[PDB]
This record gives sequence, structure tokens and C-alpha cells, in this order.
Amino acid sequence: MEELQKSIGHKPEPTDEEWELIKTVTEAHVATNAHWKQKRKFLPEDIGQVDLEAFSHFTKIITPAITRVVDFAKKLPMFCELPCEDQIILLKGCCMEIMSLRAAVRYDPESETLTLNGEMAVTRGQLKNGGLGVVSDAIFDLGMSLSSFNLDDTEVALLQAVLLMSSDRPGLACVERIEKYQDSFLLAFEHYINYRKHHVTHFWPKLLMKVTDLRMIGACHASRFLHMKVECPTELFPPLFLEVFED
Ligand SMILES: CC(C)c1cc(Oc2c(Cl)cc(-n3nc(N)c(=O)[nH]c3=O)cc2Cl)n[nH]c1=O
Repeated sequence: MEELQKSIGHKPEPTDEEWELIKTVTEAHVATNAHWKQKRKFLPEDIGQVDLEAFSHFTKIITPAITRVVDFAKKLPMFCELPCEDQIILLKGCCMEIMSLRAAVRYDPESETLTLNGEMAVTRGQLKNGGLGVVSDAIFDLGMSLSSFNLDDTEVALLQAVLLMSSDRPGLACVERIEKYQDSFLLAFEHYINYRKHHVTHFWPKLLMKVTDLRMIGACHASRFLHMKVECPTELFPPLFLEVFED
């Protein structure tokens, strides 16, 4: 099947089973990702440049952000086949990974701004000084890189699923079963990329490297959260934002 075709040099497009999964993951992403470019309103220059005034803007939108990731996971059926313990662990893990990817693809190089949530358009300094620190620099840096891949909404969606189904997080019972799901995404992704016919050499390896970069953004963010908990008062943290990134 897969590895013999690879030996021949055929780049196989998706199967009828995979197209059904591709449609599901894409429609899940599209529901949970709201005409972004005109819809944005820019956060002002005096906000930023931890700035608590800047922190306050993000924490309003962060409760929506977190639920958008949970509702995406909800819309995937394989996720629903897992237990609550594993589901909670998986969300707690990939939440900021999925959040960051989405912010990175909404990067405009003329204005030099990621557009958070498809509404709050911010600069590298604003997101940095408002809370994220060096995690701002990484998401911007990613956005700059992801601009020249030109990922469609399917490619972002399948990429998000890969991050969700990550068997290596601690406390997971069904580790074997999560690997099977990730593999079926990863294989379908590889196949969709062949249907797309991108004209960047070694595209698929290069795109897998961005999965690792996203996994770094999440880990660095876990450390930023600890600094945020020290620097900012707990009154300004929403209960869910605490719940998702604590412990
Ligand atoms: C400063 C602190 C409060 C903080 C800010 C922060 O910034 C972001 C926010 Cl509030 C949202 C998203 N985001 N999330 C989604 N679900 C989505 O569809 N689109 C999207 O842009 C992305 C980023 Cl980077 N991330 N984590 C943090 O801990």
C-alpha cells in the first residue's frame, strides 16, 4: 500500500475514506474559525509599548479562544470516542498550540500584525508586553514562515488535528489508540498535500518541522503562564484560562 507507492515515486492523493475525514476536520475548523482581513480592529499604540492594560484586552478574548479549540475537538468524532480523562489532558496540551497556529496564519506583512480571533489585530510588541513575552516573537516568526507555504483551511485543519491527537502527553490511558488517530490524520494530510501540489521543494518534511515549532510555542507558553501568574493579579484571569493551563 503506502511504502511501495513511495518506492515507485507515485505521490498518492486521498482515498474516499480519507476525503470523508478531510471534509469533517475542515468543516470543524471552518465553524470554529470566523472574512478575517477587513473584520479586524487594531488595538491602539498606547496599549503595549507585563502591561496590565494590554493584558486586560487579551484576557477578554482568551475565554472565546479556549472554547473555539474545545468546540473544534468536540466536532471531531475520534476525539469523542476517547475518555474524559484523556480528552481533558489532550485539550490542556494542544490548546495554545492550536491558538498560536491560527494567529500565525492571520499575519499581514504590510502592517506587521497577527490578527487574534479574527477581530483583535496586534503588533509584535503588544502581544509580547501584554503577556506572552518571547512567545510573541515565535508566533510572529512562525506567521512569517507560514505565509510562504500558503496553507488552505484544510491544511490548517488537518495540522490542528495532528496537534490534538498527541499520544506523548502525560497521564494518557489510551496511548496506542491516539497514535492510530494521529497516523490516519498524518497519512490523509500527506495525501491532501499531494492533491494540492505545492511548489516548495521538500514541502511535507518542512511542514512537519512547523509541528515541532508549534509544540515549542506551547511549552514556552507554559513557562510564560507561571510568570503571568506572578506578574499579574489573579482577578484579571478568567476561570477557564486558569483551569486549562494550571498543573
Ligand atoms: C497574554 C495571554 C492572555 C495570552 C494571549 C494569547 O494570545 C492569543 C489569543 Cl488570546 C488567542 C489566540 N487565538 N485563539 C483561538 N482559539 C483562535 O481561533 N484564534 C486566535 O487567534 C491566539 C493567541 Cl496567540 N494566547 N495565550 C495567552 O495566554
